[PDB]
Amino acid sequence: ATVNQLVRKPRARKVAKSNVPALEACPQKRGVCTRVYTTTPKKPNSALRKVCRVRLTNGFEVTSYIGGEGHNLQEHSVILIRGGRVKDLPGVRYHTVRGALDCSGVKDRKQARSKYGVKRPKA
Amino acid sequence: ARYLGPKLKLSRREGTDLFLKSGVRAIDTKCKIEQAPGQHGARKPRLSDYGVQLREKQKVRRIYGVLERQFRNYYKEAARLKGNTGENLLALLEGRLDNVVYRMGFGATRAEARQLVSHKAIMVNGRVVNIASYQVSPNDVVSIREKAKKQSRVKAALELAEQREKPTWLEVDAGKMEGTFKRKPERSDLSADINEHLIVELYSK
Amino acid sequence: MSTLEQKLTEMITAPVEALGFELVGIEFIRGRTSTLRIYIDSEDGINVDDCADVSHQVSAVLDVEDPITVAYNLEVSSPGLDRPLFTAEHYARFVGEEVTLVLRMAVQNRRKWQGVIKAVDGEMITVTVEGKDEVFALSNIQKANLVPHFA
Amino acid sequence: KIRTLQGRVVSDKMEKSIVVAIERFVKHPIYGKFIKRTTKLHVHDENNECGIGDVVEIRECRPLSKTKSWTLVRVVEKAV
Amino acid sequence: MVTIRLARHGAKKRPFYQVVVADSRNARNGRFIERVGFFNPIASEKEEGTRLDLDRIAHWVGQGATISDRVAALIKEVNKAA
Amino acid sequence: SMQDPIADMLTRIRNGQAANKAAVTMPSSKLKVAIANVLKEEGFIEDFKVEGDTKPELELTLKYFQGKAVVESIQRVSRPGLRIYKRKDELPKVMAGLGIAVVSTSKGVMTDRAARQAGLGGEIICYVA
Amino acid sequence: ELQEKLIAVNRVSKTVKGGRIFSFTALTVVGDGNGRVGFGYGKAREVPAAIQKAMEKARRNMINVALNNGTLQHPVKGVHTGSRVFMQPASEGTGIIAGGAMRAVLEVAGVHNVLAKAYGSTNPINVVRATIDGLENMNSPEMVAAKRGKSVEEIL
RNA sequence: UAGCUAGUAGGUGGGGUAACGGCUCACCUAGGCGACGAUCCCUAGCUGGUCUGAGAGGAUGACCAGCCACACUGGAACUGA
RNA sequence: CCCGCAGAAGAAGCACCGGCUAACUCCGUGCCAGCAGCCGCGGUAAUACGGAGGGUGCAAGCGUUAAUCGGAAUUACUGGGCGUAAAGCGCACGCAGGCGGUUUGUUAAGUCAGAUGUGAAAUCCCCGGGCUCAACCUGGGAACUGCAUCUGAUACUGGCAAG
Ligand SMILES: [Mg+2]
Ligand SMILES: [Mg+2]
Ligand SMILES: [Mg+2]
Ligand SMILES: [Mg+2]
Ligand SMILES: [Mg+2]
Ligand SMILES: [Mg+2]
Ligand SMILES: [Mg+2]
Ligand SMILES: [Mg+2]
Ligand SMILES: [Mg+2]
Ligand SMILES: [Mg+2]
Ligand SMILES: [Mg+2]
Ligand SMILES: [Mg+2]
Ligand SMILES: [Mg+2]
Ligand SMILES: [Mg+2]
Ligand SMILES: [Mg+2]
Ligand SMILES: [Mg+2]
Repeated sequence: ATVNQLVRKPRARKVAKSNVPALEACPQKRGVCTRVYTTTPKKPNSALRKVCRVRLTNGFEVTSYIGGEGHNLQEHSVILIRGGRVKDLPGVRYHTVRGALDCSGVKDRKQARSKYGVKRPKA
Repeated sequence: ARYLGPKLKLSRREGTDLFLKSGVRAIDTKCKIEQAPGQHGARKPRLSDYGVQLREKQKVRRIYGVLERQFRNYYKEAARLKGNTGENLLALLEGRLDNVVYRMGFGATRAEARQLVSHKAIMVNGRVVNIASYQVSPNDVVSIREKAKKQSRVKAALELAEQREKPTWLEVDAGKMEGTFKRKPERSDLSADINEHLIVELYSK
Repeated sequence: MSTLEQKLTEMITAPVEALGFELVGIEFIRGRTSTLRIYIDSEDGINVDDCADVSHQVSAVLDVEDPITVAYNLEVSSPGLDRPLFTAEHYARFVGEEVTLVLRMAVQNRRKWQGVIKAVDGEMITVTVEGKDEVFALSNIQKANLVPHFA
Repeated sequence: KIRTLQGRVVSDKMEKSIVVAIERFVKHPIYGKFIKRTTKLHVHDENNECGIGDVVEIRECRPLSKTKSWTLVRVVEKAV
Repeated sequence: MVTIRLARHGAKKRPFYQVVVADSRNARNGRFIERVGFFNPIASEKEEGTRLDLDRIAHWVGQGATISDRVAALIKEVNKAA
Repeated sequence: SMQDPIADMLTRIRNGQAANKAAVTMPSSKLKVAIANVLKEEGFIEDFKVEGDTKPELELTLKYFQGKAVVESIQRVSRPGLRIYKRKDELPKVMAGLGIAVVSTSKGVMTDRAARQAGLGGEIICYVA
Repeated sequence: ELQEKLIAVNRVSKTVKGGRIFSFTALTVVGDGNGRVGFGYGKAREVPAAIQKAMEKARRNMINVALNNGTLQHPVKGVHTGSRVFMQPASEGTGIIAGGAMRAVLEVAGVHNVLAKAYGSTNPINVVRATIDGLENMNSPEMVAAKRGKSVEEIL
């Protein structure tokens, strides 16, 4: 790695392969679920993971975790998706937004409702 | 854009006086100044250096009333100047118009003084001004507009100012309710509880 | 072959049947991940939440009567736009839609083609590939999917 | 005072013109190591009077061909 | 042609004029040749709003530059200003 | 192949002061002498001397203050593999001016301080400390 | 009139025939705020002991650095056990801009204005193993003058 | 992506142009380019700057200013400074 | 912009409180679920899920995602490595290339110094000025690290000559 080697070959740098390819820098994308399904983990861990196969406007079909506590989705349900990766899910790099575009407004939540679209309940 | 909750909770949180009430009474008479607010406010937590830094920043903010974003502006400008940054930071913090009025004892609490500025009661160098964050220059002469020179609050605050230490850099005349910002106050001219070096350290994270 | 998929079918069919739900395809994949995928058919509709209901009940009957001793992973699924058809009856229900299929044999001239169903028989399914009404034995088909196209 | 360059011919296979190669010693932009770079040219060799290697001296002129824009002005060594 | 005119600067409802010279074909705030002063309509005696390097101007109009009537007035002022 | 005499000369001091020798010597050269002379009067050594004619050798009396060599860190900056030149204003400072940077100028070889006194850039040869 | 500061505490294991036996290693520095400082590190069965004994060794080993005015006298780096630490004096009132581990070391010594940065691994014991050495390797404007046999301005 | 090029490289003459010029043509010469990356391929308007960074750099060229390019697609010219 | 009027009268929210990371308990809660930037969390009690109280931060905003740099010395010119962690070609010869002992002369290319031209304006920066402050606008300067040219300097490197 001497200078005379740099002049004959400058230092390179590998590109930043986007962990969220199906977004193409779009902060969100609209999509239609082409399948709905849940998956339990191995014998030791018992849990249910909500997730949909969804075709995007760009043409990609991906997997997006269903935020949970709102489940009104089925084949041909449009939905807006954002790039969020949950641990314990192998291919889920996207989270369905909760609170817009054909997603049920979750039942009343007194805390952190904005992250679910629940409006401030007017007592 | 101004904090409007209870006052003493801050002092009880920052564990010291902040001159948030007129001062006719002692703090303990009005609160548990020795103990933090809230259910768990009695127990003494094991904080961190970072916690120290934050807690000192929130102090000087709260003792002056600058919100966050407006504050670091003062800092980000204070660092740009010459001399000891954290030093001159306080210096310009001592330059806020309201604070000067408060220092001049026209207002018991700074908020009370701030309300005066906001309520168009003070003229710097003969001309009216109503922005509280209006910086001031040496030799400037603030004053009271006659529409308020007869206000009950201004005379009572003047009767409360001499109960506290007469500032040096700025000189007042309570006779006609107008004073002179002669000199830019120095670091020593302020208190000593303030640790400006850690205030810089915080934003320098 | 069939990893005693017969028992898998009965074990899943019972709770699913109890749910008033119809069962369509059972598939298990070992090695890559011992995960089982189930295709269900609810006429009213199939939300994920219901898939959770059946996932719990089937998990329950699966737990006691499971002697395969593979890793315990299995997902519940509802037919995708591209949905596999396993029964002759399934071919019958999709009278006139495109279905892709691949022959089990990898010999040359294998039926790796898609067609549109014209007629449905038990052993033989008529699908139109290259303008020809071909008939296929479903047992000799490795895997087949219907209408991968979204309209 | 006219400007001029002092290169060194590398070819004269063409009628009354030559291919001078200049040599500029330049420091690398980033790596700081000095380097030598050449700039070939197409100089009008009036009279066809330069061999190979013979270091010459040129001068910039109006275009004379698709390529040439340089006139020879002298020879400072004749190709030993 | 080559003229001496006013490019508009400052902000909305608070305009500021840089008196420059430029080919007339160029936009009011496009390129120019030699900024030769400024104009401030809203000076109000707070600060000078008319500084001119009229000799440089004189040099320009001397060699065929023409004058916007506004600055033509402005020039008249500084002469009256003396 | 010894493609640098100066670096060698320096290491001969570093590996010299380290080995705690009383004195070290090199095949001399009109340059090294100039290199020595400046640091010599700069207290970093006691004295040098050169003898011999066909193969003159330079010989240096190393220094130690308190069981510790006076000079302790030596590094040739402008090296054959990569040269270095600095203008007047950008003349470096060694250990905030406690160290010394030996630079050659058209006016010869001297410390960095003397250079920015005369206001002459040049080629930075070594940092001494 | 000293000044102390814990740095880090780890729970280390030790596997015995039956299971293991945890322990606790403390790590701390002690300085006089006047360019004189040492550090200590000692294991124990439980935290206060470790924090106590390690605190005491640091009362020895207190080297005396020749800083000037809460700041160093020249940039300086120090590399120990795979950890590299660059430091350099800073302007007046700049403060102590340094990673966590170093900040205390700089603090208790008496430094007020210093830039700093670590490199490589950031194991706390290593960087202080790598910092105090860097500190003592400073040189007064007369330590040179002495060792160079000159007057102060003769170098300055 | 290793060879590339025959108006190609050069000269002579004529034509042509507001102007120099394979600009064009005749003619002659057989060159010219390339590892200091020719050729090919993908991508892209460029810059002042902008964001970041302690710095060196990295990123970027929205707004504003300079320059270029284009005006359904393709081609051609006319008029005219 | 000013003056007058009435009346506290018309005007506060959003995240978060296991650690990182400032800020904690109660009750459900049952590994059902749900939470999640990572590490992780959940049982008969969970300061990590839900509600509640309390608290922290920020504020006409507050969070999430995206994108870029930074942190990253993680392409290491500044500023990394290669015995075993990834990394010395199986070995050799050798062209191009890179690099080169020592003395003198010469050259002035590199190099350095100086001058001169240029490096648009805006922008950034310093000192001002003006909008009541600020943002904003503006004077002047600095700077634009560049390039070219001229005149010098000769230690260094190169060229030439002679050793
Ligand atoms: Mg605001
Ligand atoms: Mg905490
Ligand atoms: Mg001709
Ligand atoms: Mg002719
Ligand atoms: Mg960096
Ligand atoms: Mg635009
Ligand atoms: Mg015409
Ligand atoms: Mg980097
Ligand atoms: Mg490495
Ligand atoms: Mg090998
Ligand atoms: Mg060999
Ligand atoms: Mg050579
Ligand atoms: Mg040599
Ligand atoms: Mg400019
Ligand atoms: Mg002003
Ligand atoms: Mg020579």
